[PDB]
Amino acid sequence: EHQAIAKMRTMIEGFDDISHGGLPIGRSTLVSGTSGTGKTLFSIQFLYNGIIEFDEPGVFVTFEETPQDIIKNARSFGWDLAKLVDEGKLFILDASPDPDLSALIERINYAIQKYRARRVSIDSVTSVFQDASSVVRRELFRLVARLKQIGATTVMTTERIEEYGPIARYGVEEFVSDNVVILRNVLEGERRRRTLEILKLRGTSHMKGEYPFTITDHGINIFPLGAMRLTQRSSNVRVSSGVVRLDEMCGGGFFKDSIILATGATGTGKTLLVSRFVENACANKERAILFAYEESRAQLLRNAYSWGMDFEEMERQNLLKIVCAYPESAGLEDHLQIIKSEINDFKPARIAIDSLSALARGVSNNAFRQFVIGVTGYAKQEEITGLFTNTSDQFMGAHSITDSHISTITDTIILLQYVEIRGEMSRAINVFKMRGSWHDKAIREFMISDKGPDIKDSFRNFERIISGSP
Amino acid sequence: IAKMRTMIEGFDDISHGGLPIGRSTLVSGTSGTGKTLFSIQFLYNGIIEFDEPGVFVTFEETPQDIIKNARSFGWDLAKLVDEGKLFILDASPDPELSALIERINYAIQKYRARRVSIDSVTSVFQSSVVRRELFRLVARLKQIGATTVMTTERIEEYGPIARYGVEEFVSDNVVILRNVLEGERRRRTLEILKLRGTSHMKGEYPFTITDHGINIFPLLTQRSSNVRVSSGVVRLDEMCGGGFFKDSIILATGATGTGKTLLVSRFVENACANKERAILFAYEESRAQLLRNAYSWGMDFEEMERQNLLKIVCAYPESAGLEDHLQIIKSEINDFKPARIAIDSLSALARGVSNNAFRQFVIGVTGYAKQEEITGLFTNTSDQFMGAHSITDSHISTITDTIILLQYVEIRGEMSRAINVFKMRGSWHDKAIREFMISDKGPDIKDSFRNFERIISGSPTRI
Amino acid sequence: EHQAIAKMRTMIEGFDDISHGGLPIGRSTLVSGTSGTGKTLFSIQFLYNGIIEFDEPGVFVTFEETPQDIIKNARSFGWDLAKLVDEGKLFILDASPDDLSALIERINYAIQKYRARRVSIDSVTSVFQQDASSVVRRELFRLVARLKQIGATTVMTTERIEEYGPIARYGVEEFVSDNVVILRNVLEGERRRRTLEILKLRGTSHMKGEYPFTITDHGINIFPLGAMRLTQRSSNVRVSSGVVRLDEMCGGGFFKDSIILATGATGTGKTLLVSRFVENACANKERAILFAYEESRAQLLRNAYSWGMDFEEMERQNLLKIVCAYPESAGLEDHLQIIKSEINDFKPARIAIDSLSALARGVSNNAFRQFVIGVTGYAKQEEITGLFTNTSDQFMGAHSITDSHISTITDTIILLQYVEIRGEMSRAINVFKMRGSWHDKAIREFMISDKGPDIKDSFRIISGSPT
Ligand SMILES: Nc1ncnc2c1ncn2[C@@H]1O[C@H](COP(=O)(O)OP(=O)(O)OP(=O)(O)O)[C@@H](O)[C@H]1O
Ligand SMILES: Nc1ncnc2c1ncn2[C@@H]1O[C@H](COP(=O)(O)OP(=O)(O)OP(=O)(O)O)[C@@H](O)[C@H]1O
Ligand SMILES: Nc1ncnc2c1ncn2[C@@H]1O[C@H](COP(=O)(O)OP(=O)(O)OP(=O)(O)O)[C@@H](O)[C@H]1O
Ligand SMILES: Nc1ncnc2c1ncn2[C@@H]1O[C@H](COP(=O)(O)OP(=O)(O)OP(=O)(O)O)[C@@H](O)[C@H]1O
Ligand SMILES: Nc1ncnc2c1ncn2[C@@H]1O[C@H](COP(=O)(O)OP(=O)(O)OP(=O)(O)O)[C@@H](O)[C@H]1O
Ligand SMILES: Nc1ncnc2c1ncn2[C@@H]1O[C@H](COP(=O)(O)OP(=O)(O)OP(=O)(O)O)[C@@H](O)[C@H]1O
Ligand SMILES: [Mg+2]
Ligand SMILES: [Mg+2]
Ligand SMILES: [Mg+2]
Ligand SMILES: [Mg+2]
Ligand SMILES: [Mg+2]
Ligand SMILES: [Mg+2]
Repeated sequence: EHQAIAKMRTMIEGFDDISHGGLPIGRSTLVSGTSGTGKTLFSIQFLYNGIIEFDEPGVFVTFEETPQDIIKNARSFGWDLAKLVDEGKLFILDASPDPDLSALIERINYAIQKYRARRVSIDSVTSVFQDASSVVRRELFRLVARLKQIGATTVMTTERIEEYGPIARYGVEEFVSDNVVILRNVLEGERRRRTLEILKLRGTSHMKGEYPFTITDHGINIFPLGAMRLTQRSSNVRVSSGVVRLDEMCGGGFFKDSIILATGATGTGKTLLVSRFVENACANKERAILFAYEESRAQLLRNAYSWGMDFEEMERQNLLKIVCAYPESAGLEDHLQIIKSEINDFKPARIAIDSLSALARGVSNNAFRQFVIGVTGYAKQEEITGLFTNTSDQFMGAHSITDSHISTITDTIILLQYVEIRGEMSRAINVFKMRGSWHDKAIREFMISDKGPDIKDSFRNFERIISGSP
Repeated sequence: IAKMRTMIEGFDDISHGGLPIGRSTLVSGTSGTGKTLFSIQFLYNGIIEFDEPGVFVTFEETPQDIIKNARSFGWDLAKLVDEGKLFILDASPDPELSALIERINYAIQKYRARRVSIDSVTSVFQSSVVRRELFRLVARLKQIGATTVMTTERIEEYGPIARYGVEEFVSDNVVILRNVLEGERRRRTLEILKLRGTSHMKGEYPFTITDHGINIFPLLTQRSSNVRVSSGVVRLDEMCGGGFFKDSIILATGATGTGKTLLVSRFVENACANKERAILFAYEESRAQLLRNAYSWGMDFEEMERQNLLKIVCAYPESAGLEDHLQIIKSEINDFKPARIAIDSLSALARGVSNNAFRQFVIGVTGYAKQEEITGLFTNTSDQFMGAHSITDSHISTITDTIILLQYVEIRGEMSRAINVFKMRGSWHDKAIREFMISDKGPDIKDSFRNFERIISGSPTRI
Repeated sequence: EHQAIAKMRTMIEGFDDISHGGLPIGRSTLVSGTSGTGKTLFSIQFLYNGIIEFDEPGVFVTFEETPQDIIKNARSFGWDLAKLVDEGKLFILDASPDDLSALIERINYAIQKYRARRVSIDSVTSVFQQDASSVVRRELFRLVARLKQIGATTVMTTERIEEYGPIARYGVEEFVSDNVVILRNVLEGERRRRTLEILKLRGTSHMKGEYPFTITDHGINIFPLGAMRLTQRSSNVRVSSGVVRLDEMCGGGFFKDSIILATGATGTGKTLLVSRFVENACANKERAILFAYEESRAQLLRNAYSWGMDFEEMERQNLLKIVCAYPESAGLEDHLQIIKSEINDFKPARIAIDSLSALARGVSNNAFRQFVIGVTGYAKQEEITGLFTNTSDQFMGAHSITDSHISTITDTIILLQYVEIRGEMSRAINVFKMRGSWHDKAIREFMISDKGPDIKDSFRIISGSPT
């Protein structure tokens, strides 16, 4: 026309959706972060993807690492650079020391037009000036300007010392570059959280703020929070809960494309509903994943066997997959990526998390919510009926279903609670709510035996039941 | 002191007329705050409104770059630059002081302009040395009689205003653009620190960068009548005594699964049939689940949308900041012109934000549906079912005109619901807790809860 | 303390009370500020007030701003420096670059040339932006000492980078001078609160801490929220509330010199009690102001009529004035300013605020209390019956009267509450107390209709769910 900026798709999982296309063409993009944020990896993926996807020859300019180390390091992510160097599709410009700007611009311009390279990656300019906050501005501006005329899209790596200090080392590089990306490795308590951020994109629009990401065997995996987004398919289909009495209490089964949440005090029978729930899928030749977060695979099996359920059988048949882990063993972003990886490989019909309350421990209520949105959102988009557990910190203290306030993110709510009746400790199941279906509104009493849960009749001749002592 | 209007949506209000004429205005901020976009909107608007010539001095960027990025919003920087209306004086050093001021005055005259935009004065000095040099620039510029905009750069978001700590004391007018990190979410605000010799609005104001450039949001002149509209529930209309006032803010509150998302359905529909337009801003449920559920209750949102008498939005509250959300609801109410508006829910947009930020949001939204005579039903889920003592956890009860209380009542091992009209500003309403049930048709309010005491607690004791 | 130091009257609203007389005579005063805090506007209002109210000739020394702009700016408030200069009463001794002993010589020349008593320099910093801590200290000393010898009460302006960092830009000026004032512009979560403080007055006493102030069309307006009075002036004169049945429970209406507070949950009748309180004023031929922060003039008059009250007419008689505002527009300091200014241009018999709770939203508990003591102490100091409203965050089980703890600053409390009676939400009014009068120590029923309140017969109704 023109009426915008043409972008260059990076092919990095999530980055194209945040930048709304990729990296502005011909312009230089600054990618600064602390040590081990994924700067070197970002610039490599930028080139590797450009060649493997579009045959856009790339140039990589290293200052510390050796060309042989750049290739051996890239080996972990399972991509062969030595094969691309030989094909004349990738060239590693070794501008490193050994046991001024003019000389470099030359070599970079020599290798660009030699390989018809459309993509370039410098890592990391900073190490070069290692002077004066003014000198770095001029020397940097010179490089950025000289690279602009060539019409080559560059990715400049910059080092940092603080997670929230100045954007770049000298507090100047940010204004020189047209596009700025910040890679963070923030420390919560003792867990590291990876966040990528597009600060500015001179010309075009983008998504603002930090976005969680992970470094896996596939490289950088970003997760656009609300991209995009609240547009998952919803069917009026029904699925069994594993309990006939609960099937009826919910208007004849659960609901394919729904999030179920069983809440209650400790030992109310949450892991039972989960056991019967996962076993039902396997009694229909359907796959199911049970994400255990508070019981060993050995205990779940022995407890399920006392309820008349053979988890080992469903496992030998490859219908049931148990994934146990410590919530504190990793970050909430890692758990999400782990879960998403499991659903893609195993491709199950039902999912269960025992429990959500355990993942919400020693974490911000905001970080936990963004997690529940990711798990529930991903499950709804794939029409994977998910059942989430939640333990009440309080026993016989009503108020709110959850202390995390995830009631509005759930579609169905099964409320389990203790009830002191005649110096005994009875239990009461209840379908608090069910979106898109009629549901039983009775506070039914249920028992637990070797034959699972026997849902009996409600307490008609009782007031103040919800109090836990009527 | 006379001020020339900028036409930057909201800035003229905060500045009370615009920018002090014949005086330099400093605009400092961090990277990607809008310092450069601010200066371009200054010359552009000043022209495409008043044909007032304008000059632009660059130090890092290239004229080709300015014109290139100048598009994005669809600004003919090409024609204007060539039409003789605008001129871009380069000044960047070759890749491989007094002359500047001389090249500038010659430019101001050679084009006959009263709007200049320097950017950036920091790129240069690369602060006792910057104090004098910056003094001379701003000084000689006051004589030329030009209203300047000098862009500066900052490192910290709440630290110094400029780089060296003088730029502010040299300039007469200071504006601060910010990009504060609101826990993973970015909130850009504009504040006028000082306007020598004139009054302005103190403090920071939230703004957003969009296709129409910048849209700053400043902040009780409304207007109401006695005209009443339906709620979709014939009875609920009887409990309110004719229904809801055309120009009013309604609030349905209760625990989860009480029937607030239902009422929102009937409310949006009472407009669909009446041949009126209704917008639904959903933040909890997906379009698909709503429609499916919308149908499981009778109403057919699929058809109501085809007749162009309804607009379902759908968005994550965590997708953007409160400011961004407000700008959507707004830019969405002006490109549809609806009679009433529904929000499901307020508790959703309150999540992961400060009570202060949320309140500033609920006011701005409400402060709109009013200055536009639009019916506004807002939903709110109480994170306390049974034994709750408050209409809202965010305390927004004294910002709404009507309130619908939905609560759970345990009547002998039975989870029963109870609707009520807690209040109704400037009307009679039924002041009794009515038991209601939900079917495949919608709500059905029955007799009250007589023969029971302490219904409020949620576990009453029959008399 | 036998003989105290003679102080120069500033005539800057509130400053003379904080300083205990004004600026010590013969000594220079440092006014450190953070850019746009009001360092210049203070140095001008200092000379101006001297020239206009004491014939005290003034000399304003500029180091950056042109004498033109200095004057051009003053017109903003309605001052005419151009005139006061043509008379040789004031002199803008320009010193803006295109030393040391030069400026001093020029100074003493003007002081004696104009017999000037007040001097103001703005600023002794941009003069150094063209040094080292060791230099400025001795440089700043040479200036002060010389002025102390001339015997001219000076006001030297200084710049600050941080709001709570060093006093001056070098950490020296704070000690060279005898008197130090700190003008702050602190960011209180998006809203700006400017406060004045006297860090030290060598040889005399003063009020310590920060004092909130505003910059308006009448210059700097400080509020010494601390010591003033509490001498007051009260009477046994009664005032009707416009309900009749309430005036009875109050022992014959409210006291003319008293603070009335109407507390209750939302939709209780706090706004209705204000209407009835206002109509009574327009009937007794008395001017009344209404500060509505929740509803707009439109919604008020419309809601007022529904209660059989012509708010539209009451104003058509220049007897009622509705001041609709937003608590989120400005800060408390800015509200207290608009409220006072409003009372001084109308001089009403009674004012009603709807509501205190709306103004206590997003502000600290101490900043609010300060504001309440402000409007309360002011409404009382002018013998004006003030009625304040306060919404309760919770209903049925309210532990206390107010969540902000404002009850002990009120004299009369009108407690409103919801009462559940057999699946029916009923209302109950009560006079919780009355400073120096008998009141109906009983919670009575209460209904609202086309008219207004109708206090029915009396009746644990406190829990909101009686038995
Ligand atoms: N196969 C892999 N699986 C998971 N993580 C990996 C894998 N390979 C590398 N990593 C992680 O990626 C990081 C390497 O990122 P990269 O070298 O790009 O960081 P950087 O920001 O450039 O660091 P520096 O500035 O110190 O050079 C390591 O910290 C390592 O934990
Ligand atoms: N074979 C059995 N016979 C009878 N009751 C049993 C049997 N097995 C388990 N239970 C009961 O079930 C309870 C445990 O059920 P479950 O593990 O589902 O509880 P939960 O809600 O998941 O608790 P937690 O959150 O502590 O893990 C025990 O407290 C016990 O009362
Ligand atoms: N068409 C568009 N729609 C929405 N947002 C846009 C559009 N074009 C640009 N933007 C955003 O507006 C911002 C304006 O950047 P601007 O050049 O004003 O920053 P700056 O403060 O000058 O930065 P620096 O200090 O580094 O020069 C960009 O960062 C970009 O994110
Ligand atoms: N007529 C007016 N009415 C209301 N407010 C005004 C008026 N004129 C100026 N102001 C306000 O008062 C301020 C004036 O303060 P002043 O110019 O004294 O700042 P300062 O502390 O001297 O700043 P600097 O250190 O940069 O010189 C302006 O920022 C403006 O907000
Ligand atoms: N077809 C139906 N028949 C009977 N009951 C139904 C039917 N559809 C829905 N319901 C009931 O009505 C409720 C609908 O909840 P709704 O979404 O209206 O309320 P909400 O408080 O807004 O919910 P949430 O907190 O999830 O946003 C469910 O709890 C369910 O029990
Ligand atoms: N014309 C009328 N006829 C009967 N009852 C009415 C009428 N107008 C209002 N009401 C009742 O009185 C209430 C109005 O009282 P008022 O406006 O003083 O409440 P409030 O305590 O100020 O509440 P808020 O602080 O939420 O505005 C309404 O909620 C309604 O119940
Ligand atoms: Mg690296
Ligand atoms: Mg368990
Ligand atoms: Mg710029
Ligand atoms: Mg809902
Ligand atoms: Mg000044
Ligand atoms: Mg009211």
